[PDB]
Amino acid sequence: DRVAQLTIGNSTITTQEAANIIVGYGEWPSYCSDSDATRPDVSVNRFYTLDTKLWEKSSKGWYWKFPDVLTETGVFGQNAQFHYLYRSGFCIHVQCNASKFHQGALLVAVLPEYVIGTVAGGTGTEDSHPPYKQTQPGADGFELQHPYVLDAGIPISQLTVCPHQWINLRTNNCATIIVPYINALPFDSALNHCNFGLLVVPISPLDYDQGATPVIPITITLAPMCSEFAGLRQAV
Amino acid sequence: GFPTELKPGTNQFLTTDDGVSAPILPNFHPTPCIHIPGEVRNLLELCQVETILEVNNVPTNATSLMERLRFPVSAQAGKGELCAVFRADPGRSGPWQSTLLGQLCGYYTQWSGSLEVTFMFTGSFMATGKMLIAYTPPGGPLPKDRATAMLGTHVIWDFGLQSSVTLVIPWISNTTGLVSIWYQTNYVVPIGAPNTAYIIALAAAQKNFTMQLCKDASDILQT
Amino acid sequence: GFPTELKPGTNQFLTTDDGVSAPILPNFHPTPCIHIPGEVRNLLELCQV
Amino acid sequence: GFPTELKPGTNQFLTTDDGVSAPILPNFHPTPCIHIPGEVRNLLELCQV
Amino acid sequence: HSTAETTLDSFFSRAGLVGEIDLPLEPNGYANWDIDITGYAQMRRKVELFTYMRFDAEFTFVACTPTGEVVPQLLQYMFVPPGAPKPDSRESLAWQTATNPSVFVKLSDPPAQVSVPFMSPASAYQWFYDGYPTFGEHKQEKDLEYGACPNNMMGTFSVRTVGTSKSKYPLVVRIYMRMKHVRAWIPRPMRNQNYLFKANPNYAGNSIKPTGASRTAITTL
Amino acid sequence: HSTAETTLDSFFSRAGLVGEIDLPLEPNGYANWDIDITGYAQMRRKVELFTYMRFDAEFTFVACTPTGEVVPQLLQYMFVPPGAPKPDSRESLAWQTATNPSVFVKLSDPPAQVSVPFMSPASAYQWFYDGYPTFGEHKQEKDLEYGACPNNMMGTFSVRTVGTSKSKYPLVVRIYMRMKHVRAWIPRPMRNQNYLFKANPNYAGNSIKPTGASRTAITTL
Repeated sequence: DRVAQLTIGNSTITTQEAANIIVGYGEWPSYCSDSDATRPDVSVNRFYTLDTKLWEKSSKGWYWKFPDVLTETGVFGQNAQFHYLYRSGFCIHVQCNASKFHQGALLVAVLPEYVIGTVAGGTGTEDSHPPYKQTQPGADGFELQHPYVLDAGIPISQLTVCPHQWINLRTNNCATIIVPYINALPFDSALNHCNFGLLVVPISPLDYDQGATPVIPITITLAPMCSEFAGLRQAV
Repeated sequence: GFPTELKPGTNQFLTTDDGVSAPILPNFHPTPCIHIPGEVRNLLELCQVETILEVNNVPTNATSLMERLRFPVSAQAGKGELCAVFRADPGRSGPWQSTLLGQLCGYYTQWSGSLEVTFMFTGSFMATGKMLIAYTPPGGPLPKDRATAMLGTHVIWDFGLQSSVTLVIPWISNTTGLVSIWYQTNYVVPIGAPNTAYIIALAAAQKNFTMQLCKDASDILQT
Repeated sequence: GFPTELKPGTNQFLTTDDGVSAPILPNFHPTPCIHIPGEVRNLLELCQV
Repeated sequence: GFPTELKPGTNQFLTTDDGVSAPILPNFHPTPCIHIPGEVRNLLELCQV
Repeated sequence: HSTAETTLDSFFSRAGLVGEIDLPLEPNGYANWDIDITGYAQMRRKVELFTYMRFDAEFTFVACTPTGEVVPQLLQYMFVPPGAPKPDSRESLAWQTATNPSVFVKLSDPPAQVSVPFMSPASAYQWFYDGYPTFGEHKQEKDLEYGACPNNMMGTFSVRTVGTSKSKYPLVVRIYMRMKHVRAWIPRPMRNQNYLFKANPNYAGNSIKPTGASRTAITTL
Repeated sequence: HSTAETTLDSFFSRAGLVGEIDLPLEPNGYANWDIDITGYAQMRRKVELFTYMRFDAEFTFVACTPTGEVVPQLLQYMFVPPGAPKPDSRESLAWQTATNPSVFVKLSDPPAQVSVPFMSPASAYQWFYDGYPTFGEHKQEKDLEYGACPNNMMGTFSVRTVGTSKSKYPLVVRIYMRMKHVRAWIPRPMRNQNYLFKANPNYAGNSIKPTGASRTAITTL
């Protein structure tokens, strides 16, 4: 509803809060004060704005995996290789921009512990396991193949049990999710245990008549919250 | 020497007894209960969740399989004709089998409670038109036309004004009710709007929903 | 090590004992007692008819 | 005539239960606990060494 | 009003058949049962409804001949905790190690049952560990240490007949397991496609099938 | 004056013989016993005194050979609740599904008894359902589903021997049932004519008999 001017650290977004505003798990991200059985504020809390992936009429979906998405990109990415222990929350803010003459709802939803699986086949083989470049896709993300089962035998039909936000260009063109630290251990390696994996799945496909730019972008902007690290390693 | 006589039923093994039995390691202190978000203590907490209601049923073959979550809504053929109808009982197989609710009810037998059905329109911001959603109780069949459907409990649904309409299924317990969706109006498509748009249907249970009897369903598992 | 001595008459199955037995469905809450008119609790009330 | 039913798992011998069993010599008073320096009551007190 | 049936402890606390061990006459004279909450081939689906879970469990052992015939043999059931060695063979020191608890029962005796506490270093079990365990192994060819978190290993069960001289009776040991004090956490959507492997959620991409039944068109019944 | 003997719990709470089950050597090796408070071929009249009743009942299983011989077998008694599936065949998965509770006892061990709570969706059982079941429509041919209220199904009992290979010992399984916490309601006048069908109070019109005995005249003895 007109105007938008939001700035932190160095980054700067321009959104708004005129429709649905915020979805959390029911719990804001926080710290810990026990026996465990560094807290950067003046650099990490800046809006990392990812790369706008396109969206054709015949797309199938995309999914990033936290915290891999940033671990090799950004000041945050740096102090993750050098540190070994990790803990944080997240302020995911997905924003797509398109005309009123378009249509096609999206489902922004976060699925914690997104263990994936590929198809057995190819040559006549029975067993196979997904490569590193599908479990840890990085900033660019990864175009999934089989939406209906989330490449995991997991029906999308019930995905909304997990934190979710609808993006319907009729009503809303913006999404904001707040994700807390979710683990069986209060700290884990950020490198080899990618927690929740964000995924964006289109149900109502994008449509338009003749001649109307068939490609509307999806600007994904996210920012860490209550990040926490402990011991660190040596530099190159 | 406290005297006892063995009441029948001794030595029996019951797969359901809530007995406490000897511990392997009495001197073993487990990893302490830490706090983890999203703790669930009862399955009802899932039944209150908006889940997708597979109404469209066509696996031809798997590429179009994702078209099971959507409705077809176009200008053609036009006014008044029936858009879509579906059953009103989760236990039944099973356009409801998409929901977590349907699946969870598949692990039980007896139901009771109200249901919410939330529809979301996914067309342009410009396209308008109104549609009729009518609920039909168990007794009595699908009313043949809107005129007859209007008389029953129904909801006149517009696009242009609001995009999200929630239908409250009043009550269910043990034909088992019917819900019919009607083209009350034409499908208006300004100029560049697509003549055909799609609808997603969301379903969930009311806060008074209960199940009663445990039972296990059908899955497969090879070597 | 609670000392017990098995008094004779054990293992007997008597069709009249007022014993309580393990329940098949411990985690089951039956349909609650709703109110129904004309409850009879003793047969004499019929013999007075 | 105290009603008892043998919950399954009877007669089993488990290498770790802390059950109390009959004493060989009931009428016996062992040599009394005198004070000896350097008593250890937990192994952690050794790991701190 | 009654909502106890929809509680977790009412949803899992049922003794299921988990382990079937064959002890024939003429396999090697012992058996080791890696504890896996599957076996009861449906709890699998019932468990991956959640992601993080935690529970204590009671095991119960019903032993007989394939006949069902009852014979006066004296068995030894042994719990072998995680990390601890498994019995290499029939007379290895693993029966005597005494760290690994042991249960000595006859068959004339009623079924032996034992409770087992929650045995993970982590605060809870995981049915999904999207990533690789501490710590990361390189050197290629490898693509096997994935989605497997050994922190959820509950130990193993071993049985004898017992030694030293061989038994006379062919025996089968039916293994029953029931959960207690269950606490689950963040909820997963339930499986829709057939399983293929244990400890791995792969699926048959060649043959994808719809979640539920289907009709000819929407407007018909 | 003392009326405790004439109270309902004193009028019903006695274990009666309900089931006579044969398990021969060489019907198929199993049996399925639909729970019916009859069998004790007098309880109907004793029950048909009232219309609406509600009670929990404790069942007891006495097993032996036709000889009376006691044999070292291990039986499996299984409670199969309403709606739940029955065993397809002797080795169907209905034995392992574990939702349906199971009882493993020897015969050397004493009779197993287990209690079963009131299991109707209705507030009470009905012995009379004047009308057609939910939901009796029209279109003829069907007309057998009358006076039958499936809300009164208490579940079913199934037994094995157990598998895999059949036993050597011939078995018969006696099933005893006893009521608890009975509360009746609107009282019926007691039957006077002989029964003919189950779940239906028809009578023999060709052979109607007077309620009680009869005399030659009123003025005589």
